[PDB]
Amino acid sequence: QYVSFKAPIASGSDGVTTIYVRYKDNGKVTYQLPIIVSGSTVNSQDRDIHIAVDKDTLKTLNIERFSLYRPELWYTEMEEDKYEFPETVHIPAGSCVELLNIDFNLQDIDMLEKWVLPLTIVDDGSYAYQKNYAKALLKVVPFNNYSGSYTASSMKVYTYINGKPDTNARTTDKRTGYVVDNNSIFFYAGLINEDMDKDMRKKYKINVHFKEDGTLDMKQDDPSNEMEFELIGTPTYSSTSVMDATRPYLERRYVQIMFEYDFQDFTYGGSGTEVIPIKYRVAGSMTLLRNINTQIPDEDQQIEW
Amino acid sequence: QYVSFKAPIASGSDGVTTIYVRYKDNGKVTYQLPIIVSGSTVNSQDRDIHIAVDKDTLKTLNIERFSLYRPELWYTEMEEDKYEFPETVHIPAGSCVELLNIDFNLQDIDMLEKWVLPLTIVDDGSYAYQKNYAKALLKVVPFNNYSGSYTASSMKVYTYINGKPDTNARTTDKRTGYVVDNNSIFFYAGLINEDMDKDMRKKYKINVHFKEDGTLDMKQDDPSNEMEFELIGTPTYSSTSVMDATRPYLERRYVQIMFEYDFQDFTYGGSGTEVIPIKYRVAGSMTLLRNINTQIPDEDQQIEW
Repeated sequence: QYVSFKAPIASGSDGVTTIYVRYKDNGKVTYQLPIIVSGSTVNSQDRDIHIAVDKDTLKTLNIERFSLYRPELWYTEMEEDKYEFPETVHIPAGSCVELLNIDFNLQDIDMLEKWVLPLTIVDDGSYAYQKNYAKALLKVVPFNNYSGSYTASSMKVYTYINGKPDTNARTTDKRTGYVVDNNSIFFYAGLINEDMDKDMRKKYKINVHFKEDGTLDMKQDDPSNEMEFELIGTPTYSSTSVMDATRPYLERRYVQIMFEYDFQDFTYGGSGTEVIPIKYRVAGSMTLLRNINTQIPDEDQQIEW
Repeated sequence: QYVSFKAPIASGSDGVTTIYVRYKDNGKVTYQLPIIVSGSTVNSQDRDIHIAVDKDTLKTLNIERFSLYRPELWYTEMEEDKYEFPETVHIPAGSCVELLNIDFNLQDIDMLEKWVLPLTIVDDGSYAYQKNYAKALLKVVPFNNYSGSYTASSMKVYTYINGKPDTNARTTDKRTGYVVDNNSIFFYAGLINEDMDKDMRKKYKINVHFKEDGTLDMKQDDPSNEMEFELIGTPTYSSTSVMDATRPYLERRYVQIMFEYDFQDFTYGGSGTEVIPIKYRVAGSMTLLRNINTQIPDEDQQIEW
């Protein structure tokens, strides 16, 4: 008999399982990860299963998938102050499933990092035991009603040429809005590469807060505003929902944000080099879609990621 | 635009939607029924939707499906003391889904009846309105960890012939265990028809209580014990769970009950006729299966009915 974890979905291309947790009140939220005892026979042993954080597996993955020369793409071990779970789970004889309640404290989580909580089963509760251990690499993705991958086809980015925005504009197909708290997220300015050197990419964060009246606050995260961020006008948002025609139960929820700002990219030359800043005017809208199975009433479970 | 209810599953053969609600603490439980605004366009109206219990639709169904001459098969309108829900639900412009919180008080519910809560939308919140109204016929089926359809192929029923049980035994493929409370259910004795005249069928109820130590209490419900129920030995039960081989996430939970008793059928001649009772010895076991999707952590949502 083999004891293992069962996340809601299969692990991705490299071995990481993405889990979605809602940022709620002061950001404390619980995630329940099933521990399963698989076998042809009925589990006939009382099993005290031991779980431990596995520093090493994560490092190995990073090297294998991204190499030593691309640390900017590496996963980062979740901080000890951000989670708790019991070291031992008890599965009585006659049972074969029990839940590992992982309790997260997401307050002030910095989603610049791709956080991963690596869990390994260091003892499956069976007699003797000393071969090959069950693992779970949880990529924890907090979310609120305003986070995820925004379609960005209507966002235009103009280069300042001779002190005025050029007539030609660049665009990309999507931008990621990361959670800050229950009703705030952040994006990286303009078309800044979301996988760029971390020390520099953090400098281009734009915090966005959704207000009750349908207006956004948008402000650079960097207190010294090195990117010279400058909001133009008053940014706006709208939330709308319709049912799909084909899947009558499917609710499609749209959050569209409208904005216009200036900023400068001053890190395009690489780390530790001072370069002439390239100023950009960013203008248009982005829209986030959220697909919901109405047949399910629970607000978290109903989302189809 | 059309406003309607969306239960988790489609309605059955006749127009009734079965919903499963867990009997919990003192039996108070909430069921959330989605109200959906379907359309090609975005809902542009603030809508105050009115819901009302619909006595007439239910009566019509009973006649259509079972006829006036088979009232024993009729659905029965749920009692007003057993449920509450708000008469009005508000769906703001820009939204298209909102939940009708139906709050049930299941304490002392008598599951001899096939309870149905008939809901109709008497006003969809749109302008004017006076044609053809949205309806929902909820067959409310309480459940605990021990209720449902037990496989009964190992339950033998012997007829007393000349004061001793015969060597030949009769069997059926299944028997229904109905909820009484969080850890008690009832069955109808032996092979008594579960769709028989109600006034008589109630007399054959056997209450079954699951104790912490793996023994059952089994006692006739009828205080005067007209069926002359008599427990033989001490009935037992066992609960077991394994994972399916084909669907690795599927947990199969079995509750097997073992028992032996005597009783008499004294109503086989029809209503208001006194007949010679036919005594039966019932002996063997029944087993209830409960299929669980482990990938889902919520105890109610995870069941596959």
